Parts: sequence; structure tokens; C-alpha cells
Amino acid sequence: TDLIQRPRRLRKSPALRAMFEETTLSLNDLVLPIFVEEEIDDYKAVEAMPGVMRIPEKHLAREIERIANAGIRSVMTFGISHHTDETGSDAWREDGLVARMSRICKQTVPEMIVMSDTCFCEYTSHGHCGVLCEHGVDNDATLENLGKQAVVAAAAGADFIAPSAAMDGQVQAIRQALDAAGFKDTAIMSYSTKFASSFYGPFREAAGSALKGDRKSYQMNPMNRREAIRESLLDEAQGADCLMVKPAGAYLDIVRELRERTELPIGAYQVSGEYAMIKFAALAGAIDEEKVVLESLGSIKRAGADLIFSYFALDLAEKKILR
Amino acid sequence: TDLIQRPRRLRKSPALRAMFEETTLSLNDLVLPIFVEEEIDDYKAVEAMPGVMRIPEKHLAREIERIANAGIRSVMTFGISHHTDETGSDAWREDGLVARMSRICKQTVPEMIVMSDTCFCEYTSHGHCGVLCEHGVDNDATLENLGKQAVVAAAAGADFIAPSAAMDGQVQAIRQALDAAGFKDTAIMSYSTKFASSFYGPFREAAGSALKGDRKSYQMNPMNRREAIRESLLDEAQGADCLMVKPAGAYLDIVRELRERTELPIGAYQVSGEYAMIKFAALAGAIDEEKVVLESLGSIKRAGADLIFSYFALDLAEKKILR
Amino acid sequence: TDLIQRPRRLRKSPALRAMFEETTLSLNDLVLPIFVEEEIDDYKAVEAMPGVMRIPEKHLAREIERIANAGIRSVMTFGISHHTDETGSDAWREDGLVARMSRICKQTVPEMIVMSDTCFCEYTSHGHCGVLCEHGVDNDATLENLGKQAVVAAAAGADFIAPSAAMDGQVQAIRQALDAAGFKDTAIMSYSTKFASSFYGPFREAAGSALKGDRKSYQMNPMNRREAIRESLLDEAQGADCLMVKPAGAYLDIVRELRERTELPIGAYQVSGEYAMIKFAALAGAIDEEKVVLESLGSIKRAGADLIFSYFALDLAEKKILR
Amino acid sequence: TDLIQRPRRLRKSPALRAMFEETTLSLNDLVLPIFVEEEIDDYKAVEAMPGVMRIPEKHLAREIERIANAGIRSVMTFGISHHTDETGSDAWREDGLVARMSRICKQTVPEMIVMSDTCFCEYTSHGHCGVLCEHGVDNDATLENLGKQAVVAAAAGADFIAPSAAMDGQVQAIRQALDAAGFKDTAIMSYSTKFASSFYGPFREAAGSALKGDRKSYQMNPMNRREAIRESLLDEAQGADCLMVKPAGAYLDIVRELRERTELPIGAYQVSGEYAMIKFAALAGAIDEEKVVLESLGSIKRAGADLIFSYFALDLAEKKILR
Amino acid sequence: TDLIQRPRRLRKSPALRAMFEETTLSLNDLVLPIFVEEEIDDYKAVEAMPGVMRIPEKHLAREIERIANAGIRSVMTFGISHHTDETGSDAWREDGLVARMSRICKQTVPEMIVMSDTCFCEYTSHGHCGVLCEHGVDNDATLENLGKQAVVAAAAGADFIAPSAAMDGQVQAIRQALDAAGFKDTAIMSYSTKFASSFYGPFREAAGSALKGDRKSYQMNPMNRREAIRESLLDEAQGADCLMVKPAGAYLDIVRELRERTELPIGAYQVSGEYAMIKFAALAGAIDEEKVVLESLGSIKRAGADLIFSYFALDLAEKKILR
Amino acid sequence: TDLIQRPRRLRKSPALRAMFEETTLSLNDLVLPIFVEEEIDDYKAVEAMPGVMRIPEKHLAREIERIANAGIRSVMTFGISHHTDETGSDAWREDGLVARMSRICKQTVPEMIVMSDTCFCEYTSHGHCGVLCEHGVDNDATLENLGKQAVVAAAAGADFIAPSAAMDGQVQAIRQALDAAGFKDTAIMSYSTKFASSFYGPFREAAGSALKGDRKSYQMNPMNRREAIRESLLDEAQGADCLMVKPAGAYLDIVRELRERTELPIGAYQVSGEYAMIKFAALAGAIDEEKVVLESLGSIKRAGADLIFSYFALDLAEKKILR
Ligand SMILES: *[C@H](CCC(=O)O)CC[C@@H](*)CCC(=O)O
Ligand SMILES: *[C@H](CCC(=O)O)CC[C@@H](*)CCC(=O)O
Ligand SMILES: *[C@H](CCC(=O)O)CC[C@@H](*)CCC(=O)O
Ligand SMILES: *[C@H](CCC(=O)O)CC[C@H](*)CCC(=O)O
Ligand SMILES: *[C@H](CCC(=O)O)CC[C@H](*)CCC(=O)O
Ligand SMILES: *[C@H](CCC(=O)O)CC[C@H](*)CCC(=O)O
Ligand SMILES: [Mg+2]
Ligand SMILES: [Mg+2]
Ligand SMILES: [Mg+2]
Ligand SMILES: [Mg+2]
Ligand SMILES: [Mg+2]
Ligand SMILES: [Mg+2]
Ligand SMILES: [Zn+2]
Ligand SMILES: [Zn+2]
Ligand SMILES: [Zn+2]
Ligand SMILES: [Zn+2]
Ligand SMILES: [Zn+2]
Ligand SMILES: [Zn+2]
Repeated sequence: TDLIQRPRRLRKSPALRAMFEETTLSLNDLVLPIFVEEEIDDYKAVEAMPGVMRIPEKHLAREIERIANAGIRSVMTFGISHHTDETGSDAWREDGLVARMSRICKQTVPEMIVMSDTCFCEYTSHGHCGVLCEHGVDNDATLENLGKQAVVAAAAGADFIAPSAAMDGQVQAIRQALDAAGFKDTAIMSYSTKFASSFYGPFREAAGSALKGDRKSYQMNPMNRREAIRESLLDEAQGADCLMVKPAGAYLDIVRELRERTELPIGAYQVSGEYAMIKFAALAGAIDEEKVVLESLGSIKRAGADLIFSYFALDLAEKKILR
Repeated sequence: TDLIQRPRRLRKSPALRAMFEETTLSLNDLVLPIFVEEEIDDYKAVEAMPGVMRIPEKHLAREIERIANAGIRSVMTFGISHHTDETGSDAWREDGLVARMSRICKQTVPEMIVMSDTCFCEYTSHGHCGVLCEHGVDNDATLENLGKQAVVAAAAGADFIAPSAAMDGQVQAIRQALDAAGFKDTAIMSYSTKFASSFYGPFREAAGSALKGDRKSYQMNPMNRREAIRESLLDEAQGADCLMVKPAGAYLDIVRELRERTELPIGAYQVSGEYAMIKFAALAGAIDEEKVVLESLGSIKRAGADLIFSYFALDLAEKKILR
Repeated sequence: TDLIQRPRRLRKSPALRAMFEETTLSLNDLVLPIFVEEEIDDYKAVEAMPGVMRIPEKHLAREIERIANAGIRSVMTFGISHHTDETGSDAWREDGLVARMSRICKQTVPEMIVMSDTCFCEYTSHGHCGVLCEHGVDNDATLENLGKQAVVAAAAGADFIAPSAAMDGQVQAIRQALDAAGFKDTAIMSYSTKFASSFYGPFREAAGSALKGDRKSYQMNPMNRREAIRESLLDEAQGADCLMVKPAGAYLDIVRELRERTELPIGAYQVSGEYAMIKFAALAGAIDEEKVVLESLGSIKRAGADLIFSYFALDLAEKKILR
Repeated sequence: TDLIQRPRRLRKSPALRAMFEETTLSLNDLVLPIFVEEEIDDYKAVEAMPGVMRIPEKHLAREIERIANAGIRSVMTFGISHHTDETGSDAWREDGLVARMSRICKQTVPEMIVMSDTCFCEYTSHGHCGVLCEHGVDNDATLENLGKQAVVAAAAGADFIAPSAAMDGQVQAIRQALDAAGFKDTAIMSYSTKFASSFYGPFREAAGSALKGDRKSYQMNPMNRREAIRESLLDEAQGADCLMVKPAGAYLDIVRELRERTELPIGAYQVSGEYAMIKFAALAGAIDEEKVVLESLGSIKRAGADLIFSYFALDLAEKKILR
Repeated sequence: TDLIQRPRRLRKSPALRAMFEETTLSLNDLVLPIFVEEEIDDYKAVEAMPGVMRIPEKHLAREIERIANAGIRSVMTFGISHHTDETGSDAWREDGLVARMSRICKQTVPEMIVMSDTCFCEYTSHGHCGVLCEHGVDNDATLENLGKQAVVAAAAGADFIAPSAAMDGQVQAIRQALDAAGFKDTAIMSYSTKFASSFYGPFREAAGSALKGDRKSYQMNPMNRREAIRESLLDEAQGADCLMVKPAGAYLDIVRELRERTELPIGAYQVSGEYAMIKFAALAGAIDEEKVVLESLGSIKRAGADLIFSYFALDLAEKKILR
Repeated sequence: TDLIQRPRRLRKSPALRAMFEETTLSLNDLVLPIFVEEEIDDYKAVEAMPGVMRIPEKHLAREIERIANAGIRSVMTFGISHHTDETGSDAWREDGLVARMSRICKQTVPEMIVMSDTCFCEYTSHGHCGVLCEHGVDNDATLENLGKQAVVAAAAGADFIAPSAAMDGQVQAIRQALDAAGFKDTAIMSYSTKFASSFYGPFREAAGSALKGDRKSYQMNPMNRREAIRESLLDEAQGADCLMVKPAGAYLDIVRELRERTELPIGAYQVSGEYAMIKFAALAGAIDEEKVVLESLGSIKRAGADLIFSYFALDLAEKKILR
């Protein structure tokens, strides 16, 4: 036939394909979510998340050295609480689990980039991301508490305060609180566009989130692309240093759209449900885990993500699959 | 706190959330892929795709009636061949499996829109998508055969000829071929952006594709977003009635970029691999299948797809989960 | 002939057309304007609006249950006043018609989305949308009163306070008033771009608006597309949760232009004159009412409207034409 | 209140509003559709279109003179045939009704710009816009006939050949045809975006279109905005001198999107249905006809139309409402 | 001070800076230019390009093995001719220097991607890029010869034919030529935007280009940014597989503008002059060579280049500075 | 061959090329960086910068007259300090070197445009661009001092205060300080996008900057194009009269991108390392200095720069190469 344009020409050998590959993925693009449980002794496997385990607080100094030695540059701290209550106040206790997780990480590996998850769903008896009032989760009462938690996490050494409470004005609240306390240099990794997804089941199992209803009244609608952009642009306006799309996997259209609407760095969270789905199809022998993980993380980068929160990070690190 | 902008205002209730939902998913958005195996008697279960079975040719009249009864408006045919050879010539035999799958569907259900997968990987002894040469899969030898297959399938009643060979100029070749033989009205549903993905394992099992190596010399690189758009715009230029992104789940950024680059309809294939990861994670009790399937399909719609190829379409239709 | 591109290919059967339909319309997209008259006993037909009737206040609890049972998710309340005066002060009487209409609706169907029309043209002896002063309608005196009305409507349970007075700064005024009174969660459905149209005659008949001149000094010029966009973008800037184009029917260019200029939800009002025109041509046997209604509402959605205010809503609901 | 931006500032008076009016409507924006019935003696009233009458061929010289005297710069001819058949061949008879309507207009008023409707629904026994086949309306059989009709109408003096058959490739066919016969200077006014609307009932009555079914296999879907633009850009590509959206009243979003996609002139047809809804609502005394006609026509201008096809053009011209 | 936005927040440490680095440079981004001199025995040092030497043809098998061992994925061949003449015919001799440089590279290292410089300035007695006429370099006489050279080099194994003659229509000429001779799969790497720069002195020394005058009648003006884009888009239109900007260092604005105007791969040539200025400044001890080379190459990547032609590639590869 | 488009047509003679040259460079586009050393007697050559010399303060009145007489319209003052200390306080001494350099220039040539470099790296014992604190360079303590320096430089007659400290909020700080002191007319030439480049070695030698580490914690990452734009747009937002990209040479993609994102004038700094690289390759006889300088400065203008800071300026001036 007569065809002048032939895409296949640059696909002929592995060398040609390597030369013309548009997107690349490094170990640097990954942030490792870590689960830390206070007052316990043995690491606990998370069933819903094949390979993940809660790290006993007594072993955190050891795991963070392990992670750092594998080449992971950053972690996101999630605690499993034994001092839950109606407001999740242990989260702003200058010495509670949240402060302690940071303290230990920064003390152990000074150069480790410590992002402290900032919410209450893991510290409240009801499992909601804030103060429950007659109304539902109280936005402004929760903003107050998110700010106090911010200051003690910054106090403990957290490099980024990451609000995941899906509260309006949360970035502004945390920025003023940090500044007022002399933490004007502490960064905010906002979970800016965070969907009321059905892919967090494994995570809730892993983190001990005691919730029976849903978070549909704060986390946003999965179907709303316009609203998703506006959620992130409001956070940019309130001073976030980095934005984020959560989940990442089934939202790369949102990542790409946001990429074109801001100059800010954009993070993407490869959530627990996405991890479970790769892990369980691999164990059923349906897919090649490694090929599927690399393709998935590669797609997230291709969509425009600057950083990817991924539970596969340390394995990828240690098995020298990514450098 | 001071906030005039409060996104949560429209999230207060189920009624408010429904009123402001930006994207909708319905049954007419779905196209159901079916596997038909010739010269066989019982339905065969696909191991890697729980719930999916090869339909015996003898029972296709029965199944396409069932499918149609469920509300499914369309199907994509894939045959499992017992007449494979060097060039996959059974596919262009006037009464080969390709032509008969269409014939039995259109004759049983005249209203059923039948899209006929158009390739050779299911009919070649080597498992590759075309004619082999010392070269690798020979582009132009394959184009002639795609043309021949197009006319017999068109003659057999197929409403869409869907070339999935990833051959340069395939749409033009098939357009020229159908036109000359008097099928100027038969449409082309081009797998215009078809990535050399690792998510097709389950499908190859289901369709009996005898491939030992890879398809990287013709299916495109997963990392190449600019190339992906160019791939589809070259097919729009060639006359394609509908364009397509495959896989869809991890390529929503592609679907969205493409939506902004053409006025043509865009299909998105929720591949066997995606189906597999959802089913095994649900079997493992880690996620809720239905909520995860609906979220997954809704995101593909959200990203810009007009039609979605889903192996979940029949259950969603019969269980009246989508109307 | 030789034509590669053939649009007609996807128009061959009802099935194909259904698969390729770009826009859809659900019962969810509709908001039902309701006319409630205090101190009366029998429902009154509105002559200019064939099929519409004023609901006696004593029957409102009954009609709102009827509407809600038909599946309508939201209503817009308009009262016919028997206590008109120079400033329309019954509108901010904590117990006047406006408060009462809301009170009754929310008390009867707690989940009903109650949008309270916010103006004075129905409560003033002169029929103008505010305070008449030497000058004409006094913008700032009217802003004051619009805020007080907002608080009592929010107090009564209105979900959205909908200013239709076409007063500059009305959204800002209503937002500060609501916030100050502890109604920071009450939404604003601004009639942001509201034209000085000649299509409201039937509505004025239906609502008892006692006006002899025009509203050309506040409602904007029908011919000004640039000004129309700016009117809506100013409201976005002042905190509106939802914007609106009124009328909708002969302004879909304005709807589409606004759609591309904001991420906010956009409402469109299918006004009384548009309803009368469909109703009277149908009664003269000139057109098919149902086909024309569905095509018109479908066009409004196609233009970019997220919600449509429509008097045909309950019929469409009950006759199961829309679900 | 504090507001530096007050849109009402330029709305204070009639002089200020006129000075800032963005869009203008004049008589030269209007094209007058006329119905001419052959072999008949008295004017026939169109029931569904009050004020509209079939003009007897014998009286056309008289009427086109009247029209021209009124200031009308152009007309679109529609003939009511007494010579219908299977293929609508009277339309391409050198002296058939199509050719004579043009001839009598150009010869009576040499300056009159005559646009000749170019189709077969008014000349076929079955009422469809072309040649029927087992298929439905045969596209390419019809294109040949459109070509033949184009040359006789061109030869008869028509200034524009306006194909309203909704056939793929109609503009190219008619361009090729006129060119070969030496009418390289005759223009094409393409009904480029012609929707399968329900607003044409009154017109079919007025023009005697013997159709029992629908035109959905060729006129396009009302819901398809992206397809609508593609429809017109394919005609610009084919050489069309002017493009068009029909209907116009409920498709102003289309007109505006198209205005932004081409530098070509764009016509908009205010259809019989729109005319009917305005007239019957005015008869019912529900709206003011003149104010509603002027607003309706002004919105079509506002949306981007260069020319408007209106059945109100003559009254507006004679009553000196437009100059 | 009051500042919510503090860019320095993500600059606090080496880890934070790496995590937020937007652009990456790797070894696969580099293509290594090599100078091969025929009929000679020892390596010759290039004075003006410290570190660069003419490789004796006899030692090419050895060197391409060394290059390939280092990790270099590709080279661009430039031969120093001992058979120059009026038309540069040695270049299209089936076994001329051009064909043999390719042959020895592909045969020694089958995986090596060989791009063959395609011109006549190194083979013509007058030193100009083609056939001379009273005119100056004759465009179309040269195109024929570029075509002839393309096929022998293609036949010899070259993976890319890279026309650097700056002839109008060179890509089409070479595409037509390779196609006819059965090299439809051989690619074209067009020096699409090739400026008449003053930075090529060192290269001419290294490649033995016998030119006394200038190339301004064919290489384009350095000041013309709009012309530069037009130059490359005409080559994309002609079928070029990859486009290119030369020089690259002082034309990063061009590279970036071009990146936004095409989806095609874009190469950028870090010319001999740039290489020379870096080396001599480093020799003079004024700058750090490595830091300056890495910054220079990283900026070309940053600006949008997919591939970079660099004379520093081998040292960077062997010293393991890039992987 | 057949080619309609022939770029070469406008390249045939020097006259044609001159007519079609898109970009031009005048002496007006250049700003001359001057090095002034207090308490010394003989001009000192800067080894790293062939041709540049520190001007003894006692000779400044003489050199500025020389510069002005050559036609240079503006200079950028850099001092070599003999009164360095921990905070660089001599920089805000109403009579220190910074004040004095300006004083002398404006006193000598009243019409000379005096841009005073505003930092501390030349006045601090540690060589950092501000106040060193436990943390690193203290952003806010440095902002304080940058403001005081601004007022005394404005006091001395500087026309532009040019902050090069890469401190967040520096433009805002300097603007408030200037305004408060009655210097609301003094302009700010912000070094808005200033990279942590490896091309400043020669400058540091020339300016006596006593730094042993790097400026990576304030000057921005060379690889971050998105951040580069945001750095400049923040300065526009804080009131800068002119923006700047530094370095210029290997950042013309950044210059072009910024050009398209602001209406503000954009300056570009052809840094010392770029000067050294041209000078040393010219001395090694590798390139033609003049041709390379003119091409480089011409590229900077082509990329979008309105003013270029260049050390070659006075030579270009005196040798009448630029007027
Ligand atoms: C937000 C969502 C948590 C929840 O709603 O339970 C913060 C945690 C994100 C990670 C969830 C996951 O990895 O599934
Ligand atoms: C604004 C216009 C009312 C008026 O000017 O009388 C608020 C009511 C909109 C609906 C009017 C209608 O449906 O005609
Ligand atoms: C900023 C950079 C100076 C440094 O970091 O030493 C202000 C001076 C710019 C000119 C530097 C040069 O010309 O190299
Ligand atoms: C594409 C090629 C599939 C393959 O096996 O390479 C055409 C069929 C797409 C379906 C694949 C799937 O569902 O996994
Ligand atoms: C389009 C087809 C009309 C039809 O009856 O299908 C060409 C004529 C447009 C005028 C229709 C009207 O005015 O209603
Ligand atoms: C372009 C022409 C070079 C010339 O000498 O005119 C093709 C080769 C580019 C390399 C030039 C260099 O590296 O300086
Ligand atoms: Mg938010
Ligand atoms: Mg293709
Ligand atoms: Mg307003
Ligand atoms: Mg058409
Ligand atoms: Mg060229
Ligand atoms: Mg800055
Ligand atoms: Zn939470
Ligand atoms: Zn295949
Ligand atoms: Zn009102
Ligand atoms: Zn017709
Ligand atoms: Zn050359
Ligand atoms: Zn400094």
C-alpha cells in the first residue's frame, strides 16, 4: 500500500522503543504510605492488602531505616489508634501517635521526607473525619482541630502536613495555624481533590477506621470532573504547596485536566483498593504483578502526576525494579 | 470560620448529590464482548475471567437472544478457531468462523448491533495479529487480508468492522475494501489507540490466542501520550466512524485528551485484565464488586467515552443494575 | 460517489442512533416551579398557562407530597400575596408567605430540595422587584431587604435562596446575611444572568405581579451576550453555589458560552412564555406537545445546563415520560 | 453597600441601553421562505401557520413584486407539486415547478436573490427526501438527482442552490454538477446542520410533503452537538458558500459553537414550528407577538447567525417594524 | 512577613529538590555523532573540538563496539571523504563511504540504531550541500541525489536517513525514493529546522567540509522563529518520523514552540560550537565542565526535546555520569 | 520536482534575507553590568572573564562617562566590598558602596539608567545572599534588610532596585519599603526567575562573592519550567515593573513561555559563564567571537526578551557593531 505515515517504524526494536518512550518512572516519583500501630508487639498483616503489615511503634525506628536504606525518599504516616474518643483529640496531643510517628521518623532518618496524614477518622470512636454534630461532620469545628494537629505534627518534625479530612477551607486553616505557631516553613500536601470512593475498603481495614456509614457528605462525587478541578484550584488559592488527586488509577482524566490548569506540583494516590486488585489478580495467576504495577504507576506519571503515593514502593525499591 | 465558598453545601444529602452529579452511566453506553468457540458442545469457563465462558457456536443463537433480551444493544465478536494456519485465512473464508458469528447474530436478532473483531491472532498458528515475514508481522500483507476479512464479515451482516490488528493504514485499507465490494454503508469501529499492554492475559486465555512473544512491534507504547492521540487522529483522517482507546481503565488521561481533539464518537475498552482485577479482589472479599464496577465504568464515561466495552454488561443488565 | 466520511452510517436504525446519542435528559435534571396562594380555597387555573394552577396554601402539604411521590427532587416556590405593600415586607416576615411555603414543604417532605424564589415583585403594591425611590428601583435598599428575606427563608428550611431581583451585589448581600445569622450552609441559586424578557407575561398572570411598566432598568438587555457572561461571573465571584440563565429557550448560545467560562453548576429557566407557546400550538394541533417538550428540554441540556426549571416537570414525572 | 462594579449603571435609561446594546437586527438579516403551488387558482391558507398561504404559481410574479417592494432582499422557494412520482423527477425537469419558481422570480425582480430549496420530499409520492431502495433513502442515487436538479434551477436563474436533503456529500455533488454545466458562479447555501426535528409539522402541511414515517436516517440527531459541528465543517470542506443550522430557535448553542469554528457565513432557519408556537400563543393573548418575534429573531442574530430564514419577514417589512 | 506562598519551601533540602524536579535526563536521550575517515590509519584529533577524533574506517568496527558497550543506544554518522567531486557522488555509490559507515555499524552491533547523515557538503569539491548551478545550490538536482543516497544508505542498514541538506522537499523526496526501492520501513530523521548558524566551525573542521562561502541560501535565518516552525511542520506533512532543531543550545525557544505545535518526536542538536565553548571554558578553568554539560543537556530536555545529539555522550556514558 | 511551498525563495540574496528577517537587535536592548571596587587604585582584570575588569571607585565617574558616551543607556551596578560582615550591612549604609555606586553614576550622567543590584552575597563574610540563621539563609530577616538597602539605593539615585537574593516576597518587601520612604516612583527590576545555575563561576570571581557552599535553597531548580513561570508571575503580582530570566542562554524556552504569560517587560541575563564560554572558544580560535555574540544576543531577543544584561555591551557599542 501507499502510506507515508507509519507509526510502526519507531516500534521495530526494543532499542527504538526505548529511544522514543515519552514517559519515564523513577523510584523518586514514589511516596510510601506506612501504617504504625501504638501499644502493640507483633507486626500485623492486613488481609485486604496482601504484603502490607502494621508496623509496631516499637519497630518504627527500624522500619524507617529499612525504607530509607532501600532508597525511598518519602513516607506518608497513618496510625492505628488505641486511644480513640469522640473528637479524635489524641491527634493533637503534642505527644500522641501522630506527633510520635513523625518524631521517630525524623529522629531516625533526618533526611527522610515525612508527610503526616492529617485527619481524625483513625482517632474517633465514630470513624468520621472530624467533629460529629447534630448536622453531620462539622466543617468549622473540624477545621479548628485540623489546625492544632498541624502545629503538633510540625512540632514533631513532619515535613508536610497532609489534610485528608475533605473539609472546606482546610488548607487555609492549616496554613494560618502553622504560620501563627512559627512553622511558616512547614509545607502542606493537600488531598485537594479527594473522591468519595469505594476503593478505600482495604485501607480502612489496615488503618482501623471505625466507620459504619459513608463520607459522601465531605469527600466529593466520583462523577464530577468540573467540581474536581475547582476543589484543587481552591486549595492552590489557599496556599497548598502540592495538590493531589485521590484515587489515581480510575481518575487519570482528572489528573491530566488538573495538570493543564495549575503550575503547582500534583500528587496522585494509588489507593489500597487499586493495590488489592493488582495483588489478588496476581495471586489468582490472572496477570503478571510486576508488569501490571509498572504499567499502572507509569500511567499515573503519563497523566501528569509528579509524585505517586504507592504501597508497592518498598518492594519496587528493594527488588531494584525501580531506582 | 470565614468561607463564602463551601463545596460541601451541595453534598449535604443524597437528593442534592444526585441533582448535581455531572456524569451519567446507562445501559446504552455498554457494548458486550462475547467469545464463541466453533466445532464444540459445552460452554467453557474462562479461568482468568470468573463468570466469562466460551459460548458454543451451536448455542450462539440462544445466547445472542438472551443478551438482546437483557437490554444489551450491541456485541463485539471474538471467535475461538479450530482452523488456525499461517496467515489466519479462516477469518476471510466467506463462511469461516468470523462470518458465521456475525451471520448467526444478525439473523437471530436483526436489531442487534454486531461489531466484528477484525484481526488474525485468534486464527494464526503463531498467534500474531497478521502475516509473518522474516521482518516480524508484515504490515501491508496484513492490510490486504484485513480488507478481505472486512468484506466477508460485512457480507455476513456485521454492522461495524473493528480492526484490532494495530496495522498502519488499516482503516483506509478496510474502508477502500468495503467500498469497492458495495458495503459503503458498513461502519468501522477502529481500535485506533491500542497499547502494547500487559492487561490482556485473561483475554488471550479466553480467545485462544496462540502467541509466545509480544505485540510491541505494532501495538503502541503505554507511555506515549502524544503518540496515542496521533494514532487516533490518523484513523479519523482515514474515515473511521468511531475511534477507541484500549485499555481504558488506566488510560483515562488519553480518553480525555482525545475527547478534546476530535468530534468523532470515542469507544473505550474495559479490558479482560481490569475485569480480572475487579472479580478476584471481590472474591477475596477485599472490595464490593458492584460498587467498584459502577465506579470504574462511570469514570470511563466521565473521562469522555461515548461507548464502553465491558465484560460486566450482561450481569449489570440482567440484575437491572443499569437500565 | 466516492465519500469516505458518511455521517449517515450511524443514523441507520433506532439502535444505532441510541448508541450514538450525545446528550441525555433525566427526571433528575428538572426543578418544578410551584405557585402557592395564601388565604384561598380552590385551586385557580392560570389561563395564560394551560395546565398550571395556583395551589391553595391549605393544600400545599398535599401537592408537595404529590410532587415528591412523582419523583420530582426539587421545587422553586412562588407565592401569590394578599398582604402587598410598598416595600414587599411580608417577604421578610418570619411568618409571611415566603417562610410558610418553605416551612410547609420541608416539614412535609424533609428530603425535598426547596428553592425559595427571593424577590419582592409579588409582595409590592407597585409590582417592582424591590424598593421604589425617586430614582427607580433602589438597588442598595433592596439589597438590605433581600438579605432579611434570605435569613427567614433559611430559617423556614429553604435549601437554596434564589435571588431573582436582578440587583447588583445581591449574591454578596444574601451570602453575608445568611452567614451572619448562622446559615453558612444555606445555598444560593442565583438568577445570575436574567434578561429583561418579553416571555414572562404568563408567569406574571400566574404570580399576581402588579407591575405596569417594565424591569429594563435592572433585568439585563436580551441582546448583550458579553454582558450576560459578566453578570454570571460576578455572581460566581460573590459566592453563588449555582448560576442560571433566564430565559433558557432562546438563550442557548448564552448557556453554552457560560458553560465554557465556569466550573460552577449552571441552571436554565424554561420560562412561562416558552411553556405557553408549546401549550397553545399543541392545543391548536400544530405540533406534538410531548415531542416538542422533550426536544426543547433536551436542547437546554445539550447547551450545557445542569438543572432546568420547568413547568412540564410533574406531568413528565407522573406520565412516566422521564424517570 | 460597597460595590464598585454596578452593571445597572448602563441600564438607567432607554438612551443608555441603546448605546450599549451589543446586537442589532435589520431587514437585510432576513430571508423570506415562500410556498408556491402549481396548477392552482386561489391562495390557500396554511392552518398550522396562521398568516401563511400557498401562493398560486399564476400569482407569483405579483407576490415576488410585493415582497421585493416591501424591502425583502431574498426568498427561499418551496413548491407544492401536482406531479409527484417515485423519484421526484419533476424537480429536475428543465421546466418543472422547481425551475419555474426561480425563473418567475428572477425575471419579475432581477435584483431579488433567489435561493431555491433543493430536495425531493415535496415531489416524491412517498414523501421522503430522495430515491427509496430496500435500504431506505439511497444516498448516492439521491446525490445524482440533487445534481440534476441543481443545474436546471441554476439555469432557471436561482442565485443559491440550497440542498435540504441531508445527504452525505450533497454539497460536493452539487458543486461538481453546477461546475461541469458552466454554473461555476452559482452559490450553494447548504442546510449543513439539519436536525431530525419535531418542529417541522406546520411546514410539511404548508409544502404538501407526503411523508408517513420519519427522517431520522438522514436528518441528524437533535441531541448531538459535536456531530452538528462536524456536519457543517464537512460542507465547508465541500465548497459551500454559506452554512446553516436548522432549527435555529432551540439550537442557539449550535449556531454559537459553529460561529467559533468557521469564517464562513452562517444561516439559521426559524422553522414553521417556532412560527406556529409564537402565532398561537399570541392568538391566545398569552404573549405579545411583535415583542416576542423581535426578541426571538434578535437572539438568533446574537448567537452568531448572519442570515435568518423567517416566515415573519414580510409583515415585519411592510409594517415597517424592521428596516 | 505575611506570605502564604513560599516557593523556597520545596528547596530546603537535596531530597525535597529531587522529589520536585520536573525534568529528567538519561542516557537514552542521547545520540552520539561519530566522524569516520576513510582510506586512513590513525585516529585524528579535532583541534577545535577537544576530545573528539576522526575514527579510521578500519577501526570503526572497534569503536562502534566500544560506543555500544558504553550504553549508547544510537549514533549519527559523518564521513570524511577522499573521493570528493562536483556532485558528491561517492555518497550514493552503493559502496561509497556513506554506505559503508552504516554497513560496518549495523553488522558489528546489530542492535545499534544508526542514523546516517544525509548530505553532500562532506563529498563535494566546493563544500556546498548539493549540486551547484549558476544559480547557487540547485534545489531539485540535489533532491534527486538525496534520494539516491537514501536508498544506498538504507540498503546498507541505516535505521534513519537524516537529510541535513536544507533542501525544500527533501523529506518527500527521500520518502518517495526509499518507498519505491522497498525501504518503506526505513525512517527519516529530518534536520527540519536547520539554521544558517555560526556555531558549526568546529564541525566543518572535524568533517572536512571544503566550503569557502556560506549556507545562507538554504539553511534558514537564525532570527526567524515563525519560519522555524513552518520549516518543521512542512516536514511533518512530508512524512518525517522525527523532526529536529539545530542548533539547540541557543534555540530552546524554538524547541518549546515546536513542542506545542506537533505530536511528533523532536530531536535537538547540541552543535560542535556549543561543545567547543564548554570544553575551552572548562580548559581555561572558568567553569566546571560536568556541571555545565549536565545543565546544558538538561535544559534542552526541559525545553521539549525527546532526543539530544551530543558529542559528550560517550564520556558521560563511560564515566557513568548518565545511565 | 513539484513543490508549491519553497522556503528557500526568500533566502536567495542578502537583500531578500534582510527584508524577511523577523527579529532585530539594537544597542538599546542592552544593559551593561559594571563591577566597581572601593578602596583600590588600579583596574583589576577578571581572569575568568577575558576583557572585564573591576573599575576602581575613584575611576567610576570616568568609566560611566565612557559607557554613556558609547551610547549604552543603562548599567547594573555590582560592588566588590572591603567592609564585609555577617549581615552585609554595608549594603544598607546610606553611604556604603551600593549607595555610592549609584550616587556617582547619576551625578555623572543624569540620564544614565542606573539599575542597582540588590543583594548581600558580595557584602557578607559567608558569601550568602542574606542573613544566615540556624536554618540556612533566613528569608524574612533578609527581606527586612533588602527593603532598607532599597531605600538607600533609591536615596542615592538608583532608577531600578534589582533584587537578586532569590528571597520569597522580595518584590513586595522592596515595594512597601520604597513607597513608605517616599520612593513610590522608584522601579523594581526583579530577578524574578533566577536559577541555581553552575554558570556564575566567572561572576563570583569578578564580584568577590566569598561563598563555599551553593544557593540551591533559594535560587530555583534549572529543571523546573512550571516553577520558573510561577516565580515570575508571583513577582508580577507583587508589583515588579520588569521581570527577568537568569541565566538567558540555556533558558530561552523559559523566556518564550513567560513572554506568553505576561504583558510586563521581560529582561534576560546573559551571565558570566555564557560570556566566558564565548570568550574562551574565540581565543582558542574555535569560533568567530563577533558572529557568535550577535547570534546569541539575537536569539535572546527572538525568544522574547525586551532587555538583555550583557558584558559584551560596551565593546559592541564602541566598535559600532550595534547602534
Ligand atoms: C483519604 C481516604 C481514606 C478513607 O476515606 O478511608 C485518606 C487516605 C487515602 C488512602 C486510602 C487508600 O489507600 O485506600
Ligand atoms: C424572574 C422573572 C420574573 C418577571 O420578571 O416577572 C423570576 C421568575 C422567572 C420565571 C418567569 C417565567 O417563568 O416566565
Ligand atoms: C544572581 C546570581 C549571582 C550568583 O549566584 O553568584 C545575580 C547576578 C547575576 C549575574 C551572574 C553572572 O553574570 O554570572
Ligand atoms: C486487542 C488485542 C488483545 C490482545 O490480546 O492483544 C483486541 C482485543 C482487546 C481485548 C483485550 C482484553 O479484553 O484484555
Ligand atoms: C428541511 C426539511 C423540512 C422537513 O419537513 O423535514 C428543509 C426545509 C426546512 C423548513 C422546515 C420548517 O420551516 O419547519
Ligand atoms: C548541518 C550542517 C553543519 C554545517 O557545517 O553546516 C548538519 C550537521 C550538523 C552538525 C553541526 C555541528 O555540530 O556544529
Ligand atoms: Mg476542598
Ligand atoms: Mg493506527
Ligand atoms: Mg447581577
Ligand atoms: Mg451533511
Ligand atoms: Mg525544510
Ligand atoms: Mg520569587
Ligand atoms: Zn479521614
Ligand atoms: Zn489481534
Ligand atoms: Zn421580582
Ligand atoms: Zn426534503
Ligand atoms: Zn551539508
Ligand atoms: Zn546574592
